Amino acid sequence: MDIGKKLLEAARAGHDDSVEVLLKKGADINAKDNSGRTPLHVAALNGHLELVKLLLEKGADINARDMFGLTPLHTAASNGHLELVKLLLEKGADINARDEDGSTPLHLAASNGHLELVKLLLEKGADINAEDHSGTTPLHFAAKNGHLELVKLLLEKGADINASDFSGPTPLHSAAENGHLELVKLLLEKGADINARDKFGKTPFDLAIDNGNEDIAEVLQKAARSH
Amino acid sequence: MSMDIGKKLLEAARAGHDDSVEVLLKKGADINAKDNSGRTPLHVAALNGHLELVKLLLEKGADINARDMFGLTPLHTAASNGHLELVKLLLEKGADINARDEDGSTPLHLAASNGHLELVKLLLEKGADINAEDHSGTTPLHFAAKNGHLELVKLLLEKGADINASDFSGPTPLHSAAENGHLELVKLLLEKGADINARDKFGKTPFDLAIDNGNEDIAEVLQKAARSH
Repeated sequence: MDIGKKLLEAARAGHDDSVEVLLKKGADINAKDNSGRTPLHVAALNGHLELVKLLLEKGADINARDMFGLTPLHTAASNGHLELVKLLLEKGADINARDEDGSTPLHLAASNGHLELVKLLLEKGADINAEDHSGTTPLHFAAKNGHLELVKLLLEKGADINASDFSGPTPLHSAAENGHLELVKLLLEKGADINARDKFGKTPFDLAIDNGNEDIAEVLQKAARSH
Repeated sequence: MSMDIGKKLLEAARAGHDDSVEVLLKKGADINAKDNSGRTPLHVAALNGHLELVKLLLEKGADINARDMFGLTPLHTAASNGHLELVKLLLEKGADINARDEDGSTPLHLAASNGHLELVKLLLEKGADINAEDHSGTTPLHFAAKNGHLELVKLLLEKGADINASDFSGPTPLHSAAENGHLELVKLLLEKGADINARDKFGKTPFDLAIDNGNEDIAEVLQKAARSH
């Protein structure tokens, strides 16, 4: 009889009484379903605050990751559960945790227009200009999804209004990528930007590595250290 | 038997047979006849570096700025193929030095891509835009660096090429707001100083995205912002 599965279902449907019973029967409090979600994840999802208090006190992992790298805090913030987010932060949740796509809880809360929840996150030290793996910030999602007041807040709190993620490759990118060593040295001496990011957010150094250009990568690495 | 004389003129010009070209022109072949790719005798002659044949074509009134199917001018193809004396002649007879083909490439783009140093020197001397962007936002320096032409890159940098040229960017919040028809958000972003000239990954402005999505009110607001300046 799979009691971990029963624990997960009870946690999701918010049956505190069944959760108590199953945990007493030795159910794994950090049992993971097929998507890697723990009882804490699914309880956080449906805003079951008291159940989350019980799970945390009984040893649930606050920073557990599902297969997408989402923490319970991600899910609570995404679904606009303010008090639940307060609780998670008080119990040691990582406010700048990033999922598989590089999204922070602030990203998700901004995307869904949860104004007060965003206020709380910023108060508790959320990075307002955090970029996901696509180089996009919470302000991008708030503007894209038409959350006007939320955009006002982000701008008031110092979000970059012209945040534009990455750029196209610079000449140093091209030279590094195509293994032109002497060209790379010339570009560096003439002041090319070693920190430039191409359309995937990559530096000339990353591209040198991707293409197996050991000598170029060393020269670029040396440049990085000098600064 | 049958043989179109314009096609004979094109074949002769491509193979560099000045004597056949002279005869065909006297017999009334169209000096600006185009092949199936839109190339004129001037194009195909510039391609194979037939200088005297290009001189004859020009003196007999060839269209120096004719365009092939790719929007390439004779100057484009002479520059790309590194025919320096031929490029001199074309420029002297009025070729547009900053002409752009279908992809937004200028003659300097193509000469730089192939590392034709003295040819690039000449183009710059005659006023080529060293920081010209093609439709991808790419500059001549990009192509020289990418294709590994060291001395060309040295020259371009000497002549003021932007060493950190990076074309376009990802979309700004103003882009997203305009693309998704959020008018009040657009108005707010503008008053708070959003950049109306910002270009997204395809080089488009927020105004372009507004038109693309049929958001007229937003496009009008962005237009008023642009005109304001």
